[PDB]
Amino acid sequence: MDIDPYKEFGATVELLSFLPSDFFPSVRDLLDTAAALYRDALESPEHASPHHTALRQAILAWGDLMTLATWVGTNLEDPASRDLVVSYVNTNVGLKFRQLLWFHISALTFGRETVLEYLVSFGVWIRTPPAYRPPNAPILST
Amino acid sequence: MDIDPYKEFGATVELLSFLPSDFFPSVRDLLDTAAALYRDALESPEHASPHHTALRQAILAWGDLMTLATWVGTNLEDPASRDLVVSYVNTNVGLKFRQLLWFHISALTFGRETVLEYLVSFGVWIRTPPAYRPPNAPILST
Amino acid sequence: MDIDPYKEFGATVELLSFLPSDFFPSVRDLLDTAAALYRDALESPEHASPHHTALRQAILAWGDLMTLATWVGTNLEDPASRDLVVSYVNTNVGLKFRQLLWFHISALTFGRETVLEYLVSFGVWIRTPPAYRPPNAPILST
Amino acid sequence: MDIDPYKEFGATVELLSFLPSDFFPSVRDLLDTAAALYRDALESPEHASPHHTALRQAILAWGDLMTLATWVGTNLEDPASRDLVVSYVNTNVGLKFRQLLWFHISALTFGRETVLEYLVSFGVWIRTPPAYRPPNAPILST
Amino acid sequence: MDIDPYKEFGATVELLSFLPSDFFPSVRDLLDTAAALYRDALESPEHASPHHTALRQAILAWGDLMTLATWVGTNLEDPASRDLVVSYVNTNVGLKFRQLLWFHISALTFGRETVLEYLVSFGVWIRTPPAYRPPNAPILST
Amino acid sequence: MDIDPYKEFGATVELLSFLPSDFFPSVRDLLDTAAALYRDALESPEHASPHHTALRQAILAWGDLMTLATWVGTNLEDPASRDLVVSYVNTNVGLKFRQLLWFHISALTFGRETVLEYLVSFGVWIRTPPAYRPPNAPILST
Ligand SMILES: COC(=O)c1c(CN2CCN(C(=O)CCCNC(=O)c3ccc(C(=O)[O-])c(-c4c5ccc(=[N+](C)C)cc-5oc5cc(N(C)C)ccc45)c3)CC2)nc(-c2ccccn2)nc1-c1ccc(F)cc1Cl
Ligand SMILES: COC(=O)c1c(CN2CCN(C(=O)CCCNC(=O)c3ccc(C(=O)[O-])c(-c4c5ccc(=[N+](C)C)cc-5oc5cc(N(C)C)ccc45)c3)CC2)nc(-c2ccccn2)nc1-c1ccc(F)cc1Cl
Ligand SMILES: COC(=O)c1c(CN2CCN(C(=O)CCCNC(=O)c3ccc(C(=O)[O-])c(-c4c5ccc(=[N+](C)C)cc-5oc5cc(N(C)C)ccc45)c3)CC2)nc(-c2ccccn2)nc1-c1ccc(F)cc1Cl
Repeated sequence: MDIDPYKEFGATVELLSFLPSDFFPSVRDLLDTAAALYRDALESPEHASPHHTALRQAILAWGDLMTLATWVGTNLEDPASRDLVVSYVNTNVGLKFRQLLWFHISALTFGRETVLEYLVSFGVWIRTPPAYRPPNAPILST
Repeated sequence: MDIDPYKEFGATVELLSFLPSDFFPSVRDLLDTAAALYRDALESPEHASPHHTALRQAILAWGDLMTLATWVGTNLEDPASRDLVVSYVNTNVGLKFRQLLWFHISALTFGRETVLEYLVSFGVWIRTPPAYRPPNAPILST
Repeated sequence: MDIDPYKEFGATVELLSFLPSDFFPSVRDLLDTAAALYRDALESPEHASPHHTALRQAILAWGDLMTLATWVGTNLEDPASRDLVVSYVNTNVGLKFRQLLWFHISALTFGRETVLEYLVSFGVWIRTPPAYRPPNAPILST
Repeated sequence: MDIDPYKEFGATVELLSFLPSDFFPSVRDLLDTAAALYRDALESPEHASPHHTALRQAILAWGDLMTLATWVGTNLEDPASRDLVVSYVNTNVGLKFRQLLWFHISALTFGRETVLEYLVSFGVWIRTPPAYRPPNAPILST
Repeated sequence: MDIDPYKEFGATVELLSFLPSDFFPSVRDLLDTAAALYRDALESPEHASPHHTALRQAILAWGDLMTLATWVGTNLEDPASRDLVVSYVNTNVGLKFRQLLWFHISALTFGRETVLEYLVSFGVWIRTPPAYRPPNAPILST
Repeated sequence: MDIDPYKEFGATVELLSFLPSDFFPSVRDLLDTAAALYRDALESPEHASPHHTALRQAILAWGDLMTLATWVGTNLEDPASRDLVVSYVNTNVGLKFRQLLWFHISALTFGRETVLEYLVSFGVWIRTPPAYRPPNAPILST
């Protein structure tokens, strides 16, 4: 039934609510990072962590919708519909994969612990009111 | 990069091409089967096998396209060309998910070796000349 | 000298005569099956079994006749009598290759003993009087 | 897919490009050599090297096309077509088997090493320009 | 054949396309820089590390092109050192030598690990959102 | 700035100029012989030897000038320019590459000592008067 990817990873789906929209880099940058620094283990036919499994499984989904967005700009003679659909692709759909792809890439580099710790210390950051807040946003580190 | 769905789990996308599209059961069916069997592996925060860890994504990935069918269902003016898309969503873009679900369900329920041993077997049957050919079909045991 | 194709691999050309020509799947089919299964044994420069080492030759041997069909396809004036030849190429001269491919594919995929154990079995079925005779057909397991 | 016989033998198909057309003896001499000095292991139902496997598998192909050339001179009432076809049989088709049969026969007698070494030292021979070239062509030796 | 110059160096041509073109200093700076630190090593008769080997061949490969464009300045008017020759050499082909020279000059200075790390450790810093990142890029330490 | 391309290997430009001009085979032949002999080490992501490193960079250098030979074929319309310019890459500068390609290739297969001896021998052989020079040129040795 209703399942959260973060369940087995010590996280939650509501945990990403604290992260604003622009917190996540663009999807193009998302794939390119994994396509640059992780290409070995991804196409490697022998995974080592579950993140490698979900990641290469997740990249196919986004690569899947890309063909969808390509076809939509092929047979839909309603430019308003092709606008909203293609826009909605980069919208919450794309914003969903961003919330997912970013985690695993952040997961593989730092583990599944510091990414939690950062998201822990980030939400408390944005939790704090404006004036009494450390203006330098917390940096993802190790 | 060019990640492929089925490399570390034995079979590959070249292998599944034997099975015609008509063999794959409807996505409405599979979503209950391994789910009605598995209220735990699809919900426990402690993984057991990469299959359901890979299965969760298509689960999440399916509802997204379903959410797209939901979102598109009202927020588009012309349902005529729209349903042309929703047909494309269920038929084609769901066909790939129809295979991703069918693998891990049968695999997780019958061991990975059985599905590989069955994939080769059915392709043998499908390529045998139908002039005389056994009317048998998928066996699946433990 | 009078070399025979099937001496060291168990079965012999006298044995394969049980199988009528209609049983053998089309060469268009077999060329993908063991190839789609085997991107390595058909490409690795380090052999494993003599089958694919024997299989490569018919692969090369097939394209030659196919190259002959290609070369003949334009460099002959009358395609009427020409296609009489190209029919003879695919039908008869390809029939022998149709058997050479079918053996090693099934043999390399199911062990040499299974095909020998299956060859005798089918001949038993083919010679049983069809007045009452099992409607079964090639089994193939491990 | 596209496969080279020389892949598992430390050679390549492009390696034979250095060898001119007349480098290879006629096919009749090719079979007769194997039909004279190797008849024991060829019809022997227990091979000892992969060359014995590919060789007896290769001889059948050429023996196969011979029946083809025989039939072509039986029902094709176009003498130009029977000319070009039969000529093309002895052409690059036959020149292909010559490149193959010669290697294995040369392989079995000297191993799969000196035949490479010779073809290594032969191409460098023909690589050298005319005037500054050792006029005595390199001899296949042991 | 296809020989990426970074194969025996860890990095690949695709990892280096992960950085913007402006990331690489100008061509003349690298020549003067390398010629301002390794006159004692480049023109030395004996090489210590392979970077000296690749770098020496890298520079002379550049001097030929500059020598090339110079000679082209006396052939014709537009497509000779004016419209296409010096434009293509100085602009297009320069983009790949800028990284060849930069990598080795960067490498031997700080080893090969550090140059491999800095690419990734920088190439994502340019991808991180503006607000949630440090103000200045990282720096090659050791 | 003027770095010896050969100073690492004892020989200098005078020695390869010490031999005649057309003694060096055509550019494509070396790449043929280079690809045939050393298809594996040049693809290998491991530092085989100093010759391999320079040989890879040597080929990629030629790979670029051939690209400009291809670029001029398309984005250059003046036949007086496109033809004459190719005479610089294909004819004028190719000699400078054939010296490198012939040296590094030969040194690998034989050894840096023998190639230097072979330079002196064939360098003095050609200068000996024709009336009393030995019959054949000196031989490549081990
Ligand atoms: C996983 O890797 C990534 O790719 C990655 C990372 C991680 N990267 C790591 C590298 N990185 C660097 O910056 C380099 C390290 C050096 N930096 C430093 O040392 C550094 C950086 C900032 C500060 C900072 O301002 O306070 C300081 C700093 C201090 C640090 C520690 C400290 N004490 C003692 C404890 C005291 C400090 O006192 C200071 C005092 C200052 N005054 C003078 C006022 C000023 C500064 C400081 C140091 C940026 C983050 N994050 C994120 C991300 C994106 C959006 C939102 C949140 N997170 N996304 C990705 C990602 C992106 C795309 C993609 F596809 C995939 C991925 Cl996964
Ligand atoms: C595998 O077997 C085969 O069947 C076979 C062979 C091998 N055979 C072996 C037997 N064979 C002989 O000749 C007998 C051996 C005795 N010969 C010698 O001693 C001999 C032969 C030639 C020379 C030669 O001219 O330089 C020399 C010679 C020297 C030798 C070594 C030497 N030092 C110290 C290192 C110094 C030398 O200084 C000389 C100096 C000279 N001055 C006075 C100028 C003159 C000569 C020499 C010696 C010929 C080759 N080759 C080829 C082949 C065909 C085409 C193209 C290339 N290759 N095809 C086949 C095949 C065919 C069909 C078939 F269906 C299947 C097969 Cl496989
Ligand atoms: C050989 O490689 C290269 O040439 C190279 C490099 C290497 N880079 C170059 C730049 N570089 C530096 O800048 C030095 C570090 C700067 N350090 C700091 O700023 C720094 C960091 C921390 C502190 C700190 O303790 O608080 C301080 C510091 C102070 C800071 C501010 C200050 N107040 C208030 C005014 C007072 C300070 O008082 C101090 C006092 C101290 N005491 C008393 C002991 C000690 C420290 C400090 C400074 C060295 C490394 N990069 C790049 C490149 C390319 C693209 C993009 C980015 N980069 N390309 C190349 C390349 C180019 C072309 C070519 F052909 C080939 C190559 Cl390879």
